[PDB]
Amino acid sequence: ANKELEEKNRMLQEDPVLFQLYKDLVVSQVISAEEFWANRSDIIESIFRTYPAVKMKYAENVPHNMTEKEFWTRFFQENSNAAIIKRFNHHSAMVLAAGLRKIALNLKKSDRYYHGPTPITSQDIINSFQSIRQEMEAYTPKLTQVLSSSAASSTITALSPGGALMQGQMVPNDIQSELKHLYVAVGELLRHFWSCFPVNTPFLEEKVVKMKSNLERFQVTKLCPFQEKIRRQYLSTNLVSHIEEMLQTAYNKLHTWQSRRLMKK
Amino acid sequence: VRLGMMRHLYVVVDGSRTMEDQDLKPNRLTCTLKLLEYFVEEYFDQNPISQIGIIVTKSKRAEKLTELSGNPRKHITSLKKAVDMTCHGEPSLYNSLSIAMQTLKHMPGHTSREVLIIFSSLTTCDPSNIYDLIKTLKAAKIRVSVIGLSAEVRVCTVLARETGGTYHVILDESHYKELLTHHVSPPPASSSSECSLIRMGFPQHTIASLSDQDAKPSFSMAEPGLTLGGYFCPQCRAKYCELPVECKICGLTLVSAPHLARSYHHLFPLDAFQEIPLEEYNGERFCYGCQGELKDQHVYVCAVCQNVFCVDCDVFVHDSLHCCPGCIH
Amino acid sequence: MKLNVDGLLVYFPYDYIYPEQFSYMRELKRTLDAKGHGVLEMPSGTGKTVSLLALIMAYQRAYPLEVTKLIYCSRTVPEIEKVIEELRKLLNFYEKQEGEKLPFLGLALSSRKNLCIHPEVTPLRFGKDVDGKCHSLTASYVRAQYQHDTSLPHCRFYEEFDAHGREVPLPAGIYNLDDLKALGRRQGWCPYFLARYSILHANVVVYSYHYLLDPKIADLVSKELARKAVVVFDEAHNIDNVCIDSMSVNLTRRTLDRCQGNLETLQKTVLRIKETDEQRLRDEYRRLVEGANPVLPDEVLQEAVPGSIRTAEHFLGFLRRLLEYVKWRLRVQHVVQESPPAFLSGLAQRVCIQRKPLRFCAERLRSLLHTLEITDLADFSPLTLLANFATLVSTYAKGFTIIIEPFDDRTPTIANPILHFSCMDASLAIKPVFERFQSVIITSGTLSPLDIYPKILDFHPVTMATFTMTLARVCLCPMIIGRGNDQVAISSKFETREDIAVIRNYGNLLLEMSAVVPDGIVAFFTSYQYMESTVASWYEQGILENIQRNKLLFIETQDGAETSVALEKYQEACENGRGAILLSVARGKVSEGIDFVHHYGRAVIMFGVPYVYTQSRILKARLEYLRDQFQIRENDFLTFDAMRHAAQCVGRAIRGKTDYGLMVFADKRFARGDKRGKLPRWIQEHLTDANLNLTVDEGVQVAKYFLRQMAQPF
Ligand code: SF4
Ligand SMILES: [Zn+2]
Ligand SMILES: [Zn+2]
Ligand SMILES: [Zn+2]
Repeated sequence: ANKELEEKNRMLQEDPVLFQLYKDLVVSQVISAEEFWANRSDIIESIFRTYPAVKMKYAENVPHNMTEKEFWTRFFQENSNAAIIKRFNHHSAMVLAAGLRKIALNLKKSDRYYHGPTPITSQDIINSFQSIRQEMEAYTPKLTQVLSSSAASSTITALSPGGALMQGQMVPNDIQSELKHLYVAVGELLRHFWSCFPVNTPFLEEKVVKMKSNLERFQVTKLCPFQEKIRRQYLSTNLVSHIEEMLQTAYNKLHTWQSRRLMKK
Repeated sequence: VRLGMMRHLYVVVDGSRTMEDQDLKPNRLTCTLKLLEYFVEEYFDQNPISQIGIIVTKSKRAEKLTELSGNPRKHITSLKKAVDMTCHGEPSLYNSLSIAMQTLKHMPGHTSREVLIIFSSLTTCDPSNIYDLIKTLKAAKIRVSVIGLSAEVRVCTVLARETGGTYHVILDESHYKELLTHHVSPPPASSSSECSLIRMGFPQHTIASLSDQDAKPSFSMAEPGLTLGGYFCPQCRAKYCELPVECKICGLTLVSAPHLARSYHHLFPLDAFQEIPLEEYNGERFCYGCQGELKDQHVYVCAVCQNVFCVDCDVFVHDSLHCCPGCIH
Repeated sequence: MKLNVDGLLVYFPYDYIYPEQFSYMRELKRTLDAKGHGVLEMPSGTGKTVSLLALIMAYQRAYPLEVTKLIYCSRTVPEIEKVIEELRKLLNFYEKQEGEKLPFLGLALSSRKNLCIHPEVTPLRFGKDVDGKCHSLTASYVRAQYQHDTSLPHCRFYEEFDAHGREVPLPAGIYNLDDLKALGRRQGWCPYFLARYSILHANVVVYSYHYLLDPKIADLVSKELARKAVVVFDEAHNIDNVCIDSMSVNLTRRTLDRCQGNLETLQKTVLRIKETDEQRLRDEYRRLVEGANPVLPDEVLQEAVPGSIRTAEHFLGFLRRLLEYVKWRLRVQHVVQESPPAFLSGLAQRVCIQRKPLRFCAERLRSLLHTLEITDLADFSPLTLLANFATLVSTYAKGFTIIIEPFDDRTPTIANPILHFSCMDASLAIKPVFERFQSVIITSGTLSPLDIYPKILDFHPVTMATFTMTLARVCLCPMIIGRGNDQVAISSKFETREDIAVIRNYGNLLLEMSAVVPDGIVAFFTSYQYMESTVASWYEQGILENIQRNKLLFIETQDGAETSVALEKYQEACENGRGAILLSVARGKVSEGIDFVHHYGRAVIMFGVPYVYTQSRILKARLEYLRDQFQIRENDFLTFDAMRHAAQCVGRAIRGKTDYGLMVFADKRFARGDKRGKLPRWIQEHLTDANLNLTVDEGVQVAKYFLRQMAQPF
């Protein structure tokens, strides 16, 4: 059946983001669309489920020279006393049937955590210890020793923006939307490209997807510079170099791992 | 006991009408939402590598309020929005569990799957039988630990014990914080549960090289403006505003060094300190930890350092600091 | 876990015993030491049998000569099956301690219908039909014909059992009904008769009351062999009703019409016999001259001579005459008639039937019936019922009464009158038990005060001990809700039953309670007619729909098949989260038969005091006699029956294992001191005055609080 066609129509306009990027892969005629998707009331309903007799009646009494309002009228319509008990037990039984479809841890080296991932004679201790011991026998020099006009002033100058220890542009905005669209464009297609890359997949069926994806990387990126060229040749300002890293670094991973494959063979 | 360092827990909340009833001081639904915010905020604060996903089940339908994520701010925002939720309908445990199972079915083996169901209305109308689902959960090694509200319902009683989780009921609002607070800690991994190594990458924060020379402009990765500097990836090479976020491309978890060091206190729990009220030859009137006079007949000591800690120090050390001050020496 | 009781050392399998158990064993030992019949109450349904059994095992070993055998009876076979499991567990524990087999045998008897291995009777389910087939297979003619080994189905199991079962008795072992059936199959012996033979030497024998009360069957299996045996009844609070029903015999127009047709078949059978077999069968006349069982107990039973009735032609006319008198006396249209001694005089004068020849009619019928080589007794069963009634009336009427109802209740005019012979005192039928057996212990739960039973049953108890369960956690949380949100009297009085507010209040209570009560809850009404009116009133209102939304609701009907299906669905609802509200009648067979356990009937609801239609003449005759003799007020017994019955159905929620369960009484009457006094000790003492008159909404709130405390673990 044409299940895919119906799904596309539902998402044709309901959600822009999903369809917006899918077309872009075909706007420039990059690759076939087959690989795109291949890789990636209540009251009447209750009576419909609850009472089998109504279900049978509805099929046999399907609207024919009648009205739904008239059908609604038919719903509500000592021996009579027993009917309520039988109906409720039957009704309760039907509802019930309706909802029933047929290690102590241990370690060898805990010191490693104490000196964790963060990376990096004897007489000197004695000599230093004694010298400091006799240092503070004179104390409370606060009057002048703590600060001086020259020393204090130098600190203020350093704290100024020009001074040391105090080091200290949204011009493009319309272009921002295109980059975000491009960013989603790269992310949407990189995801599939990186979907199988981390896993080695030593199998032809899984590896074939890698080759198709690996070749597809060039195809999607073949058209990328063309869009880049137009944007770049505007004011030569606010260069977009990050977007290149993902593609170039994707190439390097592709080329390196592809080269590694030959060595393994 | 070895614990599950990385866990994917779902906080299923019932949108039942019974939540409308106010047995507690505020509206029951608001209170759970108010307190659930504490758990969500605290949950990541004591387990960064983990991730959470909330589900709300109302009118016999289970709708994923938020997918699995590592940002407590996003989840908390949904909680604020859910405060004004209609809260009219009947929950369906089968719908809720089924929704969680689908998402959690594809999770990696190393992670410790979990679910926390805040049960309020004792009734549970479901499209199909749940015992078949219960069997699937055990084969799916999903730990479901319901937290009932005002009911020791049998259906959940088997669920928690049969599936390996824990069942509880809210004695009062104050007791409610204790129950959820217990689930914050990584539950121990049982015999059935297994473990495996997980790949991760540490994103070195980078800024402009030298006065905007060879700059790296970009906006974000999930109205973000251009950013001079941001976290990158060993493989994505994508600018991530904040950490820890799973690679939107690689699928590999990115996490800074401190976050991993945050959870080490779980591995090495501090041994409790014996409480002796009398002085017992303790000649230090001032507490060693806080250098404050002991106005109570209470003292705490270690088995190695053998120091003195008042009630305030011991309460603090075992609550937040998760280490003995003096015994570090 | 050996217990060094004051009397002796008693072995006990389980880890710990509550303080009440200590009192239980010593109290029981006191009566056993005194060798005198007594009555006692213990709340726990489970663990009571083992504690009761445990002392007997120790007592038997300490004083084997004092007590011959233990006769522990249970109300229903489904409940006796679980009892023997407790004994089996105890025996293994006791045997393990000793380390070797001991001369101890335990088995449970039952009807051939419940247990058998013969394929022909297997498809049949009706009890009467089973006896007819088995009787025919084991009939002397078949046995005599079996010797000839002619071409005719002979039930092999009994044939080889006589040659084998008689010679070799089973040394020891515990065999439940299911296990006993398997043993017979492998050994090719009757599970029924083999157990019957074992009664000669069986330390513990357990069977229902109807095997120990009705003289027709109880006497033969309960022969004097048990000169000094510890006979015990379990949950025997309604012992009188079962004891009285054994004596009571009902004769109806439909039954009488069946008898007339059956008698005609009997007449035809004799005619065939006369032309075919006369001399050989006539020999039984000499046996009769020389000199299904009679219902007369030991002393009452008489076998002097057959009397005037000595031949089939003569005897059949005797029944013909008696049948006609009952036929005419029954067809009379008038008010309900009572004539205990006058009916015998009226029958004797009207159709010239002396009582003495009429006394032996039932026995003569069986003797004559045997001579007829009938195919089965099932067809003629109604005739025997009349014969049993025929001899019973002619025997004695001092503590009896013939009640004739030309018009039946619930019917403006019915052409099927029923002649009642309801008894009035249970002491008559239970008298042989007390005399034959040295001591009887009437152990029961939910027992209304003990002092009445010696008045109802003519006996002198050694002790009157009431036990209240003592637990670290207060499992049961009883309450009485006599006032609703409207603060209006909620008593389900006969004149006040028509009140809409009272009907509304019960729906409000159930609706509100259903919100808080977890899965599993049961509601008990006073009568089916009242239940339907309450259901209809709720159905017309939105209260029932709200209850349906809160939880599933099930109602109970007279037919067992509907009840069985509904009850099975109920158990399904509790297992899932749906929960079910099973509305039932307190006096309905469903309530007594069913047992409610953890997450089953969590909040048992007693809607109104359970009372019978006082217009029932049969109850009046029983009620009137108790006022005439034994000095019991008419209202006192009537309240006692309701209080004992109300406690009967509501006491199941606390079966055992300290499974939390609350009981709510939806009637201000229970709050009255008289009602509370008749309430069982364990339920009564826990109940306090503070919560005695809880409001409908106030009761709901405390119930929610109660669940919270019980919800948390120990
Ligand atoms: S003789 Fe024994 S086996 Fe045969 S029908 Fe009777 S009880 Fe069953
Ligand atoms: Zn990455
Ligand atoms: Zn301190
Ligand atoms: Zn220390």
